[PDB]
Amino acid sequence: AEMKNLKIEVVRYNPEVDTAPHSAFYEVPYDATTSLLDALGYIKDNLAPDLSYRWSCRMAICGSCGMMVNNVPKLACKTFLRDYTDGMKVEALANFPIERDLVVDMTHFIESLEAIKPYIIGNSRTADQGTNIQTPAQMAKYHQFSGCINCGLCYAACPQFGLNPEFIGPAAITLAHRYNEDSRDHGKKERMAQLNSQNGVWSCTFVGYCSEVCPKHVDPAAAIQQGKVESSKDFLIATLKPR
Amino acid sequence: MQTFQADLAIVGAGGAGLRAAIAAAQANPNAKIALISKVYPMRSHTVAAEGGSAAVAQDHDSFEYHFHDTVAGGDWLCEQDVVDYFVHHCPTEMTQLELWGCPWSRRPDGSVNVRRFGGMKIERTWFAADKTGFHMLHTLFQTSLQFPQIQRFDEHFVLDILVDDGHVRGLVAMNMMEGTLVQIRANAVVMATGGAGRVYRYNTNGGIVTGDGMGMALSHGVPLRDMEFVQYHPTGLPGSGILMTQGCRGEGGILVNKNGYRYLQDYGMGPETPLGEPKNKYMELGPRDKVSQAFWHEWRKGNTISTPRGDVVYLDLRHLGEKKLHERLPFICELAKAYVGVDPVKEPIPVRPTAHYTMGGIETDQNCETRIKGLFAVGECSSVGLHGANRLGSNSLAELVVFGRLAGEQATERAATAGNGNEAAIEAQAAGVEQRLKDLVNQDGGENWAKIRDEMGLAMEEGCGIYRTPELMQKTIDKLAELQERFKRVRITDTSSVFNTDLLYTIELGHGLNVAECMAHSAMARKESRGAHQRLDEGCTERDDVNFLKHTLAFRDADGTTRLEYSDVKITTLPPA
Amino acid sequence: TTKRKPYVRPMTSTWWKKLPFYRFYMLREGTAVPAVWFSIELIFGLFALKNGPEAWAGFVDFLQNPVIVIINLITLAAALLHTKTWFELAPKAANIIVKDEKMGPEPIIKSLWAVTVVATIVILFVALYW
Amino acid sequence: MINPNPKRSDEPVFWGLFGAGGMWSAIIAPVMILLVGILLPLGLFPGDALSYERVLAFAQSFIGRVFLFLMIVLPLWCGLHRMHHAMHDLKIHVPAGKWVFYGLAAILTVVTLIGVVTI
Ligand SMILES: Cc1cc2nc3c(=O)[nH]c(=O)nc-3n(C[C@H](O)[C@H](O)[C@H](O)COP(=O)(O)OP(=O)(O)OC[C@H]3O[C@@H](n4cnc5c(N)ncnc54)[C@H](O)[C@@H]3O)c2cc1C
Ligand code: SF4
Ligand code: F3S
Ligand code: FES
Repeated sequence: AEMKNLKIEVVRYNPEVDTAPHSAFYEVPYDATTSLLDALGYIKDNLAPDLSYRWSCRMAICGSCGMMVNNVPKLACKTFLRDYTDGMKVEALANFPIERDLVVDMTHFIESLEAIKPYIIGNSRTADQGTNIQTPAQMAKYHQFSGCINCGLCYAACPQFGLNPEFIGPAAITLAHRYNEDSRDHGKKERMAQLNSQNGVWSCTFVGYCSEVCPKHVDPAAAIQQGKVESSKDFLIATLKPR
Repeated sequence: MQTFQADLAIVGAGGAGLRAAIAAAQANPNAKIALISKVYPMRSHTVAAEGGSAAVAQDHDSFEYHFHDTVAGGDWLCEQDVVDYFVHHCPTEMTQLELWGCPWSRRPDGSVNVRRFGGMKIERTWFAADKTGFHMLHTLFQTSLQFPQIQRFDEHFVLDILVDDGHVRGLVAMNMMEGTLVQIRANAVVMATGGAGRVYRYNTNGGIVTGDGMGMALSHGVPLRDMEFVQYHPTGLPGSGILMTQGCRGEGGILVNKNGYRYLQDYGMGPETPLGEPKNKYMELGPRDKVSQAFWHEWRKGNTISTPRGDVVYLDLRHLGEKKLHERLPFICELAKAYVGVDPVKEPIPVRPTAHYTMGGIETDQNCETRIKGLFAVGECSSVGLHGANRLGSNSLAELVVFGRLAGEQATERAATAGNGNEAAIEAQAAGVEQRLKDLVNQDGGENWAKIRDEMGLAMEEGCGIYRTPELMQKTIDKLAELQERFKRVRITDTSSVFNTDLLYTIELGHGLNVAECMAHSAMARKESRGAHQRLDEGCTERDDVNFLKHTLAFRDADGTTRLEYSDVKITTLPPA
Repeated sequence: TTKRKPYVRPMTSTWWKKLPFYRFYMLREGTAVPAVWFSIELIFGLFALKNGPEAWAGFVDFLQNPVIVIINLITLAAALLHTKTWFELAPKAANIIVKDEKMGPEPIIKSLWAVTVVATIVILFVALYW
Repeated sequence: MINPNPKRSDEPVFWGLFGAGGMWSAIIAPVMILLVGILLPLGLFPGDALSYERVLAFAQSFIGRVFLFLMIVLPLWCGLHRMHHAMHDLKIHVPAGKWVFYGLAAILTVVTLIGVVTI
């Protein structure tokens, strides 16, 4: 047959030539199954070989796909050209530094996630004793918050982070909460330090865009609110201790 | 070139590489472990799993049963002592993963639940949900953060390794963001680069599974064992090649051709089981190879549905009920609805077999050490002798943590007792990698690398499919040699230094061509039918233990030719019959 | 030296004017204006109330401006938006589990709106029937 | 790198007040605005329910005093908190913004307190 063609506008940037990013326009054939990741594959294969971008799993589970589609933070593998017949502009992921084309400096994300200490702390059980005993009830306290693929859409969604780059961010907070609410962990106090920071839970004003753009339905904002609760408990307890 | 000092360096942040970094850190708390990967560790292919990890747990189970299912599933091409170690170490590593915070699904009493995978009689596959490889990769990585011995080099493309006097001394990699080269010195290097399913046009693998570590191992004389056994998963979406988990059939789903006839009963998988109770070993829960091959036969009979994305069969799941379809399997329903525009509650899913797993890999002994002293290989990129001619479902994951731990501890040992080597020779090797890169960059000819990748995927899909014939296999061999001649005329038109994906993808294509030639030659020379390798010509449609009860070794010499040798298979307690 | 030149995009004071979701958020915070406005009015009528029926009658005449009736209507509008969004966002700070599942927010929302209607009714009843 | 030992914030205080205030104005404010901003200066009430004598009588009652203090002060802390953060959201730089907005809140809280002890 004959496939339709869509005009995609991509925000290119080469730090060795360009002073500031700029749009480029590419016609891409598509059908009811063509994703934006596929489209980028075609563009780099036949139209501009110097277009760089992050990607891997091709099925929205890894998390390197993050980019902007018409100022909406989306995964490029979960976005389909059939829904954009009236214009499509692809920018790099928002509120991050643009290193090249559609690749950004993910360093701060990594640093925050490491800073909230995302691992089991204070458990002395060893493998020769069997596994821990955890009910589906105990698991459901944190299960939803564990499906975070570290893709970073929420950081492009939160405006408080775009205003405050030192904000550790929704994903890091959500992971920390995931380990605090794990019945097998006894290291809450090790992460309360970063949580009570002004760069912690107290930089969210509850905009709620993060949970909306979340492609894995983690609902990080609710974790931020329960984290404000736990942080207030922590504040009062730290006040009732004198010295 | 800047240089870093490390006790051991791991190439690959996959489950094998992360578990190896953790075991090596816990073994030597004073070590400096250089963990390297071309993507952030949570972007490795292991995240993309929906099945589970095998580990003996139930009271009515035994290590003998797991051992037996593995050996038989591998068509007796498995090193049986290795299989014994594996089955005896699975529960310790799955339990250890539970201790590290992995959210295994639970029985209502608190213990970890198991389900049936790979056709095993006794269910022993631990699982998180349809998100098992995700939770295991993220658990291993987030646990890896707590070990300061692990200096990570995220987004670093390992170019080559440094070998002198039969011992490894480090590797040369590229800082991807910076476009500058870096030497890493280490008396032990572990390869965990994952398989090479991306050489096929249609595969379930991520873009980074280009098997770079295998090709690097070829460049230094190490052989690739049993490369002919490419495992096709059946039910996969057309065009994309995206996995439909076997749980779909495990709940009651059926496979039908263009006539609505559950064709599987015509290929030794009968009689037909009712829509109510699914029975393991029968109908849509039968052997994997027989279901894929059954698709091939239904394609020969013209019973397949023609579709622009390719010919397909139908996975009908309507007979499960709204609540069981939409609510019980969320990720699979979202997947189907998204990528083939089909509601599994309202319509049937179009599926077809697809290239999945790489049974072959770098040749390793029982301690994951190759023919080069100090150089190790673990994971899908390796071949410890656990899978043979066909890997069992949910066994590769357990392999990642078991043999990852083993490879870590052993790599610490070998790095401890290495001694020193000739420095001028090693710096000469690093300068050699640098010059080779310069050569690839200045190379001109006007050939497009992408069309070479596409034609390679088509060649592999045609000649090395589910069923194979000598004419088409020789055709794929000659086509791969032609593409090898065309790779020397490729011109990398992107001369930038910040995240130059052009160059990197080109190098990945080179490794892919070498490995693919190893596959096609290993299959053309194996004149028998065993496991995933299935031929049609006279005298080869059956299993030959008299002449082919042996491992296919694939060498690539400096003259660009792929030679073959054969090694023997270690038997312990289960002789072939 | 590094050939990198990481480009940082600016974030203007008009970042919220772009996407409608942002606009909705800024409105939701903008409800703060008529609420504190209303508390100011409450102080007005308090001290006018204690300053005799003279000052009180002056205050009620102020309320009949009628542009003050316009502003108070807008105050009721914004306060209703505040009740809506508040009842929507409040249940997320609770992590309740009902039989192996994290519940909400529909039961909590229904409870809060029920309490609010009960309040409004009881208040108009005591305030007008007696 | 992120501060390994960051400063705990005093926000949990204002976020507390802003909470209880927002809840209060969520449940009670609409009917009050209907009563005072609409129903009263339009005579839409039966008899002398909203006349000076009955209003003053309710005010000088204890429960009237308390309900008045809450109805004035809680929405003040709430809305003023929201304004303090909205300043930041609009990139409008305000000197001593904390002291400004919360200071005004405590000012009008003392004022309301002097009003509910009757002038
Ligand atoms: C959909 C799906 C479901 C599966 N389900 C199961 C299951 O239930 N059970 C099971 O046992 N198996 C399963 N498998 C197979 C098995 O999980 C995979 O073989 C496994 O992911 C192998 O991972 P790995 O540890 O070898 O490394 P991979 O996950 O393959 O990752 C490769 C690593 O090497 C690095 N790397 C590669 N090349 C380079 C280079 N040039 N330089 C630097 N670093 C490099 C990458 O950065 C990465 O860290 C499944 C596979 C798929 C596709
Ligand atoms: S939660 Fe959704 S958005 Fe926040 S990180 Fe995990 S995936 Fe990216
Ligand atoms: S949108 Fe932003 S302000 Fe908090 S609730 Fe989500 S991170
Ligand atoms: S490509 Fe890996 S998540 Fe979209």
